[PDB]
Amino acid sequence: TKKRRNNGRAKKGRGHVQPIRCTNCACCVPKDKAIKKFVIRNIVEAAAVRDISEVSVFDAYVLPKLYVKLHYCVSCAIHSKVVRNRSREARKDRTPPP
Amino acid sequence: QPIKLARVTKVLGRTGSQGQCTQVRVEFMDDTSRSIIRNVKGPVREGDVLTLLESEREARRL
Amino acid sequence: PLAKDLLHPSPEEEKRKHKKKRLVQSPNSYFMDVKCPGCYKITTVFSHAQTVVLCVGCSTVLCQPTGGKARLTEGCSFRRKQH
Amino acid sequence: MRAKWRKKRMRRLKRKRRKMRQRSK
Amino acid sequence: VVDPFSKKDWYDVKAPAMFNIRNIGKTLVTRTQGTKIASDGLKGRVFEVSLADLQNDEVAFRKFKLITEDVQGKNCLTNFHGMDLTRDKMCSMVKKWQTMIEAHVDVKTTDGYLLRLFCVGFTKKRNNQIRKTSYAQHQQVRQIRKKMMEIMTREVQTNDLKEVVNKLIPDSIGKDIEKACQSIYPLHDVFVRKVKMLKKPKFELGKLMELHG
Amino acid sequence: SLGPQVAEGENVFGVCHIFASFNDTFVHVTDLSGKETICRVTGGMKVKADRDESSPYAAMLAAQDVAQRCKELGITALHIKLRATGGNRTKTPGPGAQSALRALARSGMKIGRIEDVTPIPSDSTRRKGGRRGRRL
RNA sequence: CGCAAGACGGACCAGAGCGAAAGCAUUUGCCAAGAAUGUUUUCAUUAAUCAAGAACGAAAGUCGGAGGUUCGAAGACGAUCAGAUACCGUCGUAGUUCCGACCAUAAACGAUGCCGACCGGCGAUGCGGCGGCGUUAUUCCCAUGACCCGCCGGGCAGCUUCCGGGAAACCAAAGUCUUUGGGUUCCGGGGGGAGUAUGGUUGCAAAGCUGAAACUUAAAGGAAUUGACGGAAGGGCACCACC
Repeated sequence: TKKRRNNGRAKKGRGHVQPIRCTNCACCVPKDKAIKKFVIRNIVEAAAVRDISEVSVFDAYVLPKLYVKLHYCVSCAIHSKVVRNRSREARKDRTPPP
Repeated sequence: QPIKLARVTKVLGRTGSQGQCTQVRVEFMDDTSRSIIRNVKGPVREGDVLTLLESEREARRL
Repeated sequence: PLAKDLLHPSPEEEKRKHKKKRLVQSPNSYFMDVKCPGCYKITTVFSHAQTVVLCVGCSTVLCQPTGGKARLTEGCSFRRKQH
Repeated sequence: MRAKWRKKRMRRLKRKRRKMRQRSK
Repeated sequence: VVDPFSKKDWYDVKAPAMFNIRNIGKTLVTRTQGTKIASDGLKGRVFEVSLADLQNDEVAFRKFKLITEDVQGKNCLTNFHGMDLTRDKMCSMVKKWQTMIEAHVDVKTTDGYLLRLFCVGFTKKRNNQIRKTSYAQHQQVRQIRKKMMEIMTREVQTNDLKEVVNKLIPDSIGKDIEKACQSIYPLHDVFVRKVKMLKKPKFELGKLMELHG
Repeated sequence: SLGPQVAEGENVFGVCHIFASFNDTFVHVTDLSGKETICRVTGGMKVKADRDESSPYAAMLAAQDVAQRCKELGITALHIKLRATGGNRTKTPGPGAQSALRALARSGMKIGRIEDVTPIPSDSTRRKGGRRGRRL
């Protein structure tokens, strides 16, 4: 039976969207189909930044961040627990929780 | 290095694999404004002083 | 609702509809008298001009058209025909 | 049996059935 | 069996005198044993040194690329080769719900130092803009792009290799690109993001000694 | 092994290369240009167990050993250039990035400006794997 | 540090568009369309769907030319294994690439023919045109963008609802259907046998379209519900668990 209204993806008037590869595997999953994450993160997290301010020669130099747009295939997204199975009404919530 | 003696002001919860380590807010006896979050073994109550070995380490918050 | 006046609705409702979908099919266009600084006489210009209008004796250039309603030059003032 | 690999086994054998009709030409 | 660090000439590196901050950082050269010379083993170095170790005191996301070209002795006269932006800055800027516009102009300076300038510009979600999108049309982006090109053509032909690098550290190309493209789509996060060297001419020693004094 | 600068208030800059791949870790301190090198030590040169080459311990020994070797010449400060696996492969640094960078932050080997030198394809060629990829 | 190679066109990039579908994402140019729109210009039923008949049609495959950097059927080897001409790794042939022809098939799916009418609501958006305060933009005031309130036309989807339907899941279309007729094309008739046999036909071949029957069988199936189960996700309880 038709589980989702959109066919597990987000094209509705295309027919073909070029696939961007998986990151955990290398599965050829389509662009809209892929679970996409964009990481905005410090190059040293919280414990190392305590120290490196003393080794920084410059007057309170704020770190560069590290920018990774991840492309997950659906077998990889649920392996790493990025996404997750939801109840029949909870499925349709497109609201990303902070 | 200094060997510091940080007083427990709040117990923030219970952590560990088998649930034994106590996530604790320890206030330094030196400075009563500067504090860290520190994981502690053994039965800890509100109003005792640990013997820290260095304060470079700082326990993670959940 | 149930009882809507498709017989006798308001002008504020009829004029907020498509030119083809009103009580009676009547257009959204008009004729306006574009007067110029070159000569003094009057040319009756269609609103959605989609063409050029030229003055007498190469005095001035009146209109330069766009998609729907036409522009007029800073000076080319229009005086609208009612009939 | 997968409906794809049933279809492939029917094909390999159609290539064979044709070869046992080709020898009489 | 023996230490190959017996033969390292730590020559001090010069930034050109047309900038305030002099010091760069010291670089070993394998000493002149046999044939290969200290001038020979220094004239293939390209130095990644950022903005705030060349110009007095400004922003901290921009960098520059200087070569070695003249070896007098203990003063490495650096000539301008390239410019590249920090990719912490690059990746942070290019977010969703905007139109990134690149334009590359292969254009020749007065003296024969042919560069390749890379413009970059992003659409601003306006002050009272409620619409989530903030996209342009195609014939808005080409009009921006053709004028984005047209200003980088201006700040190469008009002036020398000197008064274009007093336009690489300021916004003295990118601001007129930001200003003169306000009338198409108001773009805000607008730089020129890279310079690349292609055709280095015959080295003039008489030229560079004014740039280093 | 002879630096000409006063030890009072002068700081000589260098560059480092923390190549944190997912099966190895390279700490590589070179000259400013990078065209001539000073010292380089890997996860394998320190530790003789193949599975934990990229580990944050075999990465800790890398920056400790260079700051043991680098101090014999007299480079004060290091510019950071963090490389990933790079190319069509994953752009994340390995488990030996935030340990090796932390390990020469325990030496006090002074820190210049920091950037990613991850060799990212602008528009990538085909990746090694397949249509269906790495099946497990 | 440069040199050569030819692939590919990130993030921007969307439940965004365009194209008959297939498909189409590097900037500058050129050739020829195309909808949507606006129109107090024309023509005056010229139309809708359509056996025969045709154009295009992912990929793989074939044939001849050029190029083979990445990739990877077949093949080789290392493990894992009882065994894996398997999953994993290392190479690697055709292939992947371009030109010239063939091929005419895909879960070519929206598993939903096409033109027309009618029947709820709303927030969005895309394009065009209109109307409506101000803000900034070239200030040198306007023409006008970038926003902004709405309106209208058509498209892409959305959200809600006892419109109504339906076996249900669901769907403003799958609705207006025992209160059964707006038009028109294709097509289904229990499961297998079987897209098989055969003839006909196209193809260089692989194969395509057309396409049975004998015999066989009491089910095959659709949707949903409860349980059991999972080498599914998450939340608990216990010194017959652990610390």
